[PDB]
Amino acid sequence: GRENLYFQGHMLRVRASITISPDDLVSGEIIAAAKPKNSKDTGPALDGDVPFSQKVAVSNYDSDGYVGSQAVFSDLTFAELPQLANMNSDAAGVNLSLRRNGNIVILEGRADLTSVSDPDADVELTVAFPAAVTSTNGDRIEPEVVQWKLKPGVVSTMSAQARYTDPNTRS
Repeated sequence: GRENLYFQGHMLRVRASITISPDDLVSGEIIAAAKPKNSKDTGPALDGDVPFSQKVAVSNYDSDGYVGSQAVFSDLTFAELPQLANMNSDAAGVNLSLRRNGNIVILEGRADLTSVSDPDADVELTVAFPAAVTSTNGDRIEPEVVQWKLKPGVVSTMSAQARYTDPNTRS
């Protein structure tokens, strides 16, 4: 009992790719993958016992020689996103905040991973929406799909604004 059990990642991949529908319905997948290093690990696990765990399948990720965990969620709603983000944050160390501005949604996020111990860390966010982006601060591939490359050592802010029909239809 009690061995030197602390492992840095070193070339870890975090890819969050989520797709949100204007129906206030959100779905997607968050992959946090790290290199094994020790045989006890089949995939460093996400800690996310959320109230909607039935709507998010967190499972072990084993691909590319990376082992980690992935959270694959579907049929979630706008309110569930912050709570979802909690689990994500356990392996991310970043902050995400979504808010509605009338009937358009603003997504605010900041990733400060300056203090990361690994230069080969790659944190990547991809948001796909079958709507249309009004304003974003990141790299839009499509007018409805935006991606952010969060790099270690540096700080990056991520913002995405798009129009999505509010369930209450407020403003």
